[PDB]
Amino acid sequence: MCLKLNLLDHVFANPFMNAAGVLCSTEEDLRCMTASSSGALVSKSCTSAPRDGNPEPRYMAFPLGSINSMGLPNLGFDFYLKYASDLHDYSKKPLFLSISGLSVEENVAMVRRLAPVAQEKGVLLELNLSCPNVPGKPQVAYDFEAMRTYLQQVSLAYGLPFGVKMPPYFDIAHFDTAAAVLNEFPLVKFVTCVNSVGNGLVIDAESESVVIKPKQGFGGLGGKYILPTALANVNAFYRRCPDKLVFGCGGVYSGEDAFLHILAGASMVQVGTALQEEGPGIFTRLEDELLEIMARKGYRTLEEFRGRVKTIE
Amino acid sequence: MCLKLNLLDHVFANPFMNAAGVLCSTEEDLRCMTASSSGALVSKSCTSAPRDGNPEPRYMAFPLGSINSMGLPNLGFDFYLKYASDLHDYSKKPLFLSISGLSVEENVAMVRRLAPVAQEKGVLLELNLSCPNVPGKPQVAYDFEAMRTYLQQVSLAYGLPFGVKMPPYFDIAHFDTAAAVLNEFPLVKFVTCVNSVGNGLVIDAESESVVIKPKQGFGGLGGKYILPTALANVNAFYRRCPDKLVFGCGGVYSGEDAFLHILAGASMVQVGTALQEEGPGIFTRLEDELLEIMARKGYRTLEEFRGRVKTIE
Ligand SMILES: Cc1cc2nc3c(=O)[nH]c(=O)nc-3n(C[C@H](O)[C@H](O)[C@H](O)COP(=O)(O)O)c2cc1C
Ligand SMILES: Cc1cc2nc3c(=O)[nH]c(=O)nc-3n(C[C@H](O)[C@H](O)[C@H](O)COP(=O)(O)O)c2cc1C
Ligand SMILES: O=C(O)c1[nH]c(=O)[nH]c(=O)c1CCc1ccc(F)c(F)c1
Ligand SMILES: O=C(O)c1[nH]c(=O)[nH]c(=O)c1CCc1ccc(F)c(F)c1
Repeated sequence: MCLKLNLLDHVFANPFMNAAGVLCSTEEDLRCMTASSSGALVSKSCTSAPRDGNPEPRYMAFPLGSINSMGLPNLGFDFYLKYASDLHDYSKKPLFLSISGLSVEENVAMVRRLAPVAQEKGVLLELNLSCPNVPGKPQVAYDFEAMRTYLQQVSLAYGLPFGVKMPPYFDIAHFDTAAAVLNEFPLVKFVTCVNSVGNGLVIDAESESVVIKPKQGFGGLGGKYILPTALANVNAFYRRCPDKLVFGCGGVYSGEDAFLHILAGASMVQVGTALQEEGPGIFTRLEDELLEIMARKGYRTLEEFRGRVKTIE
Repeated sequence: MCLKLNLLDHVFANPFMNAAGVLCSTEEDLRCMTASSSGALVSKSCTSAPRDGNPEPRYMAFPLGSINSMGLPNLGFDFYLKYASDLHDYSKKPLFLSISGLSVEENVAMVRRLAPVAQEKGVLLELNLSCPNVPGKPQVAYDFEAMRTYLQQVSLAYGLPFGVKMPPYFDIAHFDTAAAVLNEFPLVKFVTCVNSVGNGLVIDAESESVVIKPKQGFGGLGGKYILPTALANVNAFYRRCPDKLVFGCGGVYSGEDAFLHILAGASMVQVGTALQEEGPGIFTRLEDELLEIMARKGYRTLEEFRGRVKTIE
């Protein structure tokens, strides 16, 4: 009947939103997401200062998904904060703001500024743990001590409920260690699984060439390639973090794919590649498709099946 | 025009072989592989003792690839060593023997006994590092200290050229660290990239159930899902290990997929999922298709294009 839900002290029309980085960089983008049928929107991950990002071409898409090395292009934190404090129409849907500083200190400085606006307006923070490569050290969410420092510092500085955008993991021990880090932080109220599958390489057979210019063609994978990885991550953290929400991201092209995310444990479902390729019309199609699968199955609510994926024996 | 290779002091009719675990567990399997048009074969990764593996269903395939948690079912090392010593017809094609002991000591025990057979008959060792060690620790090749220890102990015990089967990596830092570990070992003459993309989760929408029984449905991914990941790892190790060969594995269904692996740096090209699904006739098709692409492009030999992927600007 209707897909409306309540999370994090906000009401949402439906569980769909963009994935950070897609259709969310400019004021134009944000207004378009706000005008869409999505249940929420999230802004492009920002730095304290504006960034141009990497040389083009830096994104390409294919029948099975996408590759990107954007380089964190963004208008800077002051723009996104202004959008949250003065321009967003909260009557339309909730807003999440994604932050991706290049150091702990930069994150801290952004979150301290965000906190009053969060209190006054209700904007929600998604903290992105992924970053450009620094030779000699791993990405922050793949360095569990660094992750723990980031979260300790942001938690102290911010003081309010927030979420974290996670890269995928591929090892059960890693799921156990990551979730145990996150569970140390009561203010981490949602976990978004997943960011792009890192450092894939698409090659064009005719030209014998990589398809993006930065990083010798290496870039993060999204889309169909990554749905089983995304589901695995959603479910692993759903199981491990019973006091948190999990937001699913990765490989959603249809209401059926959303249904699978929700079965695995997702509360919100984010759409990246498929949104980039189809445009914001996609949200009406996803809603219709999800309601049709629910009706066929007899489900009246998302809660009836969230996390209820069945195991064998 | 030809697909011939000469490497590791062996001659190969073409670069294609099975991926370890597919069509290689029983004498019947190995005889089938030998009868096929493949350029080589590898035996099922073995332990000291026979294993039944995990409960079924433990492998499933779909249009975009496969998922498995087999549990290392195998006939034991003594069977594979007998096949290599007594049964295999080396006039037909070269044989690789894959080992996947559950501790460094089990590996050392096997390679000590393999050595004289390697020396006399020419069987080639593939050591599987994308394998469990202590539960609650990451797989061996995700634990760089453990990986170093396995390589030091097996190199001392074996004393002959061998290769290693690697899981995929997703972070530049890990490519750099892993390749640096491998480059400490002069006896590691080939590197096979990649094993399955770990701990994915396939869910069936109609039944609302995972599709394999072990590990609550979590298992390693193969097939179309993983081709960009496999190409990235092939190229990353090809660039970082200039004194070693790289063998490609992951997402090969066509001659074009194989051509992309070879442009990335692959010497041998291994076929898992697609061989599991299509059967050994696949090798004639892959040879025909790769030759057709070479004819269109005017390439007469594999070396004309191996490693020659172009980057932008
Ligand atoms: C062009 C592009 C830019 C992105 N930028 C960001 C970003 O700024 N912050 C972030 O958290 N994830 C970013 N991502 C990752 C996506 O949010 C999402 O995690 C990933 O694309 C997987 O979802 P999908 O399979 O729906 O594409 C970006 C993805 C794309 C394709
Ligand atoms: C049923 C099955 C069993 C496998 N068993 C092994 C194994 O014993 N040893 C190993 O190194 N890799 C094993 N693998 C991984 C494959 O060798 C290969 O690395 C992976 O399937 C990716 O290649 P693909 O995309 O062609 O399937 C197995 C894969 C499958 C599908
Ligand atoms: O802006 C990006 O390149 C980007 N793309 C993603 O798919 N996810 C992200 O989180 C980001 C921003 C952070 C980031 C910036 C540069 C990278 F090389 C990287 F892998 C991640
Ligand atoms: O026999 C297996 O499950 C297997 N499957 C693969 O796709 N690759 C492998 O190397 C193996 C053997 C090692 C292994 C054994 C148990 C696991 F849970 C696991 F992920 C890997």
